[PDB]
Amino acid sequence: SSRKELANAIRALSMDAVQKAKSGHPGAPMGMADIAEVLWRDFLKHNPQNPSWADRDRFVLSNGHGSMLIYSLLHLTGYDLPMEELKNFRQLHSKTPGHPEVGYTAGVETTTGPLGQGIANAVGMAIAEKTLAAQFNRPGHDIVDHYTYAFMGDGCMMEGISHEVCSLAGTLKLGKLIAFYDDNGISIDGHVEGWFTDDTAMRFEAYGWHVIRDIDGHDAASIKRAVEEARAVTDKPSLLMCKTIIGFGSPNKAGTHDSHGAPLGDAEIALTREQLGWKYAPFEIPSEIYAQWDAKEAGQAKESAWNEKFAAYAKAYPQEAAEFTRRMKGEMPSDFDAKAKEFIAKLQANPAKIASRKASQNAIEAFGPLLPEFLGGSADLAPSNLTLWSGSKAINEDAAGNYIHYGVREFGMTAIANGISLHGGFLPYTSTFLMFVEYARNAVRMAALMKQRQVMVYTHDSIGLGEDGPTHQPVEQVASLRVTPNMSTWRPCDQVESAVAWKYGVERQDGPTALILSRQNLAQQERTEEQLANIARGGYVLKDCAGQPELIFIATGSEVELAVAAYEKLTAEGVKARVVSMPSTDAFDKQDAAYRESVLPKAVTARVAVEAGIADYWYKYVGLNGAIVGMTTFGESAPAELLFEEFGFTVDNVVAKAKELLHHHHH
Amino acid sequence: SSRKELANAIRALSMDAVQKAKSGHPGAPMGMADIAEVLWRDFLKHNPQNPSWADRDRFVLSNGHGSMLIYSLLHLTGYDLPMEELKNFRQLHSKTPGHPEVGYTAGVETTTGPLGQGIANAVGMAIAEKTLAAQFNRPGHDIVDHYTYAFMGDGCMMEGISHEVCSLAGTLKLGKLIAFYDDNGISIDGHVEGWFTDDTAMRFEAYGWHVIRDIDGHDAASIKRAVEEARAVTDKPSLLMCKTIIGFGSPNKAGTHDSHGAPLGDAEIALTREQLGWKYAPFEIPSEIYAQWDAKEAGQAKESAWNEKFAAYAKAYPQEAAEFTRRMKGEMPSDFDAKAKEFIAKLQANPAKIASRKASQNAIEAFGPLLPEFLGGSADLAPSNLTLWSGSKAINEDAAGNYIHYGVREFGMTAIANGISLHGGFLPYTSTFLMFVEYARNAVRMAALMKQRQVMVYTHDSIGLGEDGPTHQPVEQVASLRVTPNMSTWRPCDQVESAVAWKYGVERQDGPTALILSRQNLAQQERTEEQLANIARGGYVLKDCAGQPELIFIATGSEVELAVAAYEKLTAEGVKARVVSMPSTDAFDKQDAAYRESVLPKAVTARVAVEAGIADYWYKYVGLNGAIVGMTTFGESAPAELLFEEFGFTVDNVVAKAKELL
Ligand SMILES: Cc1ncc(C[n+]2c([C@](O)(CO)[C@@H](O)[C@H](O)COP(=O)(O)O)sc(CCOP(=O)(O)OP(=O)(O)O)c2C)c(N)n1
Ligand SMILES: Cc1ncc(C[n+]2c([C@](O)(CO)[C@@H](O)[C@H](O)COP(=O)(O)O)sc(CCOP(=O)(O)OP(=O)(O)O)c2C)c(N)n1
Ligand SMILES: [Ca+2]
Ligand SMILES: [Ca+2]
Repeated sequence: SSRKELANAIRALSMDAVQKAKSGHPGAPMGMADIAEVLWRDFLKHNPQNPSWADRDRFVLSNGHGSMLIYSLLHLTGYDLPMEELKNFRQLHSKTPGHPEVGYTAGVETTTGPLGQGIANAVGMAIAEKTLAAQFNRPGHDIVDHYTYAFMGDGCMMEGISHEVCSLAGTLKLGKLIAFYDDNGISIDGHVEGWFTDDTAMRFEAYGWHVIRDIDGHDAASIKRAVEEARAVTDKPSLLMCKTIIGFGSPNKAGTHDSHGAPLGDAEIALTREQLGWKYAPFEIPSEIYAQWDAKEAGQAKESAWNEKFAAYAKAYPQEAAEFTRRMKGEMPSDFDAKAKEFIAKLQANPAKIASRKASQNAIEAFGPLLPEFLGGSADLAPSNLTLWSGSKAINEDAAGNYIHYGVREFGMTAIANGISLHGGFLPYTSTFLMFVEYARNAVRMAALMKQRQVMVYTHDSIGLGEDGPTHQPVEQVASLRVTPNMSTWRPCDQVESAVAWKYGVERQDGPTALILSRQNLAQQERTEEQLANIARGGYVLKDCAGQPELIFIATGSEVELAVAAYEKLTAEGVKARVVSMPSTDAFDKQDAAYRESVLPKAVTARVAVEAGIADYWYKYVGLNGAIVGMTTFGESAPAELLFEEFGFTVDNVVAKAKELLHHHHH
Repeated sequence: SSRKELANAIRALSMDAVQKAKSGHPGAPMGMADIAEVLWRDFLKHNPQNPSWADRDRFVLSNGHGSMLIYSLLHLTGYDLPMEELKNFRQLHSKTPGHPEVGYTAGVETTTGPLGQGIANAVGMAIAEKTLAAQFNRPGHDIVDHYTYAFMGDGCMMEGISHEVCSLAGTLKLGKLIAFYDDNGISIDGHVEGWFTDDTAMRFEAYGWHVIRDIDGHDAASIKRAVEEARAVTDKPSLLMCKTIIGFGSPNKAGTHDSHGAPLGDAEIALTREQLGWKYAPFEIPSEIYAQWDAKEAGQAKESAWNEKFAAYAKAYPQEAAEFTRRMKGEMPSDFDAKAKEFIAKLQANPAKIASRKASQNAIEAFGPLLPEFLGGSADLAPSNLTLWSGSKAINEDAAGNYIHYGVREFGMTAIANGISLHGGFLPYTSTFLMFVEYARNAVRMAALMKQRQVMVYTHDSIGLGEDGPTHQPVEQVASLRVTPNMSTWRPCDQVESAVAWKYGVERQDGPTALILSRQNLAQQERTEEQLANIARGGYVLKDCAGQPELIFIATGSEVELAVAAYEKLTAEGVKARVVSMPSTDAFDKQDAAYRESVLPKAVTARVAVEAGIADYWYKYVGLNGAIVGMTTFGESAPAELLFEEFGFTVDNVVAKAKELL
């Protein structure tokens, strides 16, 4: 078959699958089919029979609405994605969801759909390869050596996140990153000139990319020459400007916004078959075409060669090889649990009243020698977030390092870290002030959706930060994280809860963990062995009374100290009170019914929540017959101690609100 | 005095105020003082006696941590910002908060601090000036003619939002936008070359900006020449690459990250006074320096000249002049309330089962002829969000238009719209799929913080959107909006609630309004006159029983129909059931307690919330002894009908959960 005929197989499967689903996006798959045929058949290093091969090239579809493009490629090249699944495109529980999802489907590297985040993930995968190669490669043993290829469109280019990640990719001279721009002149509103007029080549040159202009995206020879040129440039990431026609093949819809996002229709599909010379019925592919598309034999051979290379590496570097295998699997060091518990116990036995941002740094310092897989960073706030430990080494200084200066790029940072976690070999941590999680919000959600391990270090968590004022002072951000499916959120009250939360985060294999950390010093609380162990259960009894409590305080983070003081005052006056520390609502909710009842007994309705965050959240635990000492407004610019006074975070006010509540209950 | 001495007054006030507060950022004010002296003294058209003058130039400090720069400028030029306020920098309830805040302080145009958003706001202000000029100017009567000036640093440049808004500014040929880049080579982590290496000038030329390279930011002559050149280029926004030294004047801290964000210290301040040759004590400014800085006389002359121009315009164009005054004040047409109510009443009398995204478009169509101040748009989703009406005219085609194609730029769109609202003259609406509010989240927050009127049209609100799947299907986004201070959030259940929500949004004078709208068709509910009037109260009794209810359903948006169906089944069994429609929790919460008690009586604890969004929100209204039929997970890719079934949005499940409570 000709290269065009082979590319047309993608066009047919894509338009036909969209038609059967009566839903989906045929335009981009039809526009990019020739580029995909060249990349996948001539260049991509992969094994369909082992999608987890450590040294495979990584491909990312950033314009993820063109999902049938990747499903066609995976099916045709011999991945475990049967034709029946393509016939079930966009149907419940199929392996072919409307936008591609990692874990759902053999060979899908990341979940896309939100424009711009795919290219960010690809930048992270390229950083991971570069860093892992520098750490593990040895003379005569280059066990890490693979490319990262990304497809992206106008939407990804317009999004601000593309600026963040492609700027940083230039700085880091990511020579194994090669991106293909689907330059088709069309977006949803129509011809892009009305809203998008960048000289995109000049923009990427400004970032230090190697740009290849004016590629005929429908000419295999032109595409191939461009890819070869990009592969020859080892010191810059490359952008291939591929001029394509959206919906290529459709006489009446090619080059129009109509082809972007809806079924072509049966009449137009018939006309498209005629234009393309594609004779086969929907979901029919002849054996001859499979023979040319299949990658099982080449894939086997390439992986077998790599396995032999790895075996030789293991002979010469046994400890390094064991570390490589452990880290690629995401497994923890065998002695980590014991060593982390020893650290936690030491902290409980040796009180220190320090900011939880500092307690976080101390945990990084303690874990750093144990977790060489750390690849950590901050969005230009290293001296504020406290993300550097004594063994930190920035990768812009030494490629074998373990730290990334992300610059003022919160969204880019977080989506890059998603790419790092997806790659394998590393445990990423990222950091900014909690407020600026709002800049990165959808990337945080994507880590949770993709079930990725990433520790998110969010400092300066409340009005406790003081003078910087209401644009910086979080109020409603923690509640936003708490209600995010599969997110874990910890607001530790002292250095001990901080270390427990850090341990929980690094050991959490199936989702991310956000640490909500203070600028200001936090009092250490006293704990029995049982209470110490109970921190990890998310919510636990910290102070108690004999018999049923009349009153339960529920507090988090910096406000536990305040709740304990109120508990002491009320106790001295003969009130039967309890304090529950709730460092993680999500972990508490995951405990069984009996444990939750032991902490928040259903009989006790006089419940007082205390937290310098939005009050409305706390109805979940206090119900309609309690009280909340929280925030209901934005903050103010002033010294923190005056803000806590102003907003009612005082012993006198907490005691007054508790007594007021009890008075209401009694009458 | 020399220009350097005049600029040094800013340096002294800034380092001294930071020192007294033991908090703040002296570096950028000291680095930018010479640029500020040239811009403010030689070019800026403003009146300190009236910071609200309609035709003033707008200045924006995008690198807002350098707040003492703007406070120094406002004080020195004669705004109502006394020295005592500068001595109360960063102190409770002062007019000098740590980052500048619009409303707090005479002359502050916007609230900055979140990097990148200032330049976005400035792009919005320049769009507003260009559009207002095209709408209102007439031959011989150019009543709108002013510049938008912005200062910005490396942080703003690194942020993605700068790419979004500066790209669009190039497309729109904003020739009266002039930005100054504080090119000082330093950020918090240290020397920027480790993380920021863009050829920024080349980048901005790629956007179609006019770029002036290699300006000596400490030389008045160099700066002045560059501003003149930028003002001569009328068809492109301009970027001035100003090479500066952060903390300029400090022998030991200039050019270091140390000067960025902390007091210099007493010893270093003494050395700085020596290096600068500044002989005045903290908070001492001599009369000669005030005399050269003060702008009261020139400002009043310029505004008076403009007032005379406006009076002549009003004689020639009385209807247009009245519209200008109304729109600049943000006032609504006197008959808008009556006309909108007439539209709402018509919808209730003429039922239609349509998507609330379509009901939204219909409200835009109804209101369009009444609100010429609309400046609306969508982030590349016009045919999906349904933001065009018959009178929409895109400003890239017709400068006097009322519609913006924002491109795939949610964050930039929203912060641009903040600039549009801050400018005066317009009522902006913006739009994208609800999920992608997450891309714009901090700009949404900033609209609320700044008390700005903007209608945010968020369609495709739930699993009801169907096949696009969990990356697109909102679950927890509405809950996040609901707990945002000063945000109004409406999730209408039909075309009637949709029009009421739109009316509420445009009539807000002090904050934004998010509309939570469906992809799929929603059934219209029957309403009495009292129920119809009570939609605007945010929560109301839609279906009832005789006497005290035994069971109350609380539902929103697309789930009201489901709750009504459950109510009908239980009513037939003889349960005293009620359905409450809760289109807006914030509007409900603001009602008097007697009204709230009439809808959700305190004695009735058997409450079932029904909404295709995160369950945890609803404890606010159901407490610990109710039930919630909600989402607790991400969505899935499948047809909407099958998703609603899969996730428990069925009559059987709603009835079963209700029967558990009873
Ligand atoms: C961050 C972000 N913003 C907007 C979108 C929306 N959007 C996207 C989608 O959501 C697909 O992913 C929509 O096509 C929805 O499926 C439409 O839903 P219905 O109207 O059928 O209900 S795609 C997109 C335009 C992308 O333009 P491109 O130039 O990137 O792509 P192409 O040349 O058209 O291949 C835009 C603007 C997104 N996916 N991500
Ligand atoms: C969207 C966003 N991200 C990060 C920041 C943090 N940030 C900022 C601030 O927040 C000031 O606004 C911090 O200086 C905090 O005051 C520090 O708090 P503490 O450590 O004293 O507790 S400024 C900034 C770096 C800006 O670099 P630039 O090059 O823009 O500014 P300059 O040359 O240093 O004038 C960076 C990175 C921000 N303001 N906005
Ligand atoms: Ca396109
Ligand atoms: Ca700087």
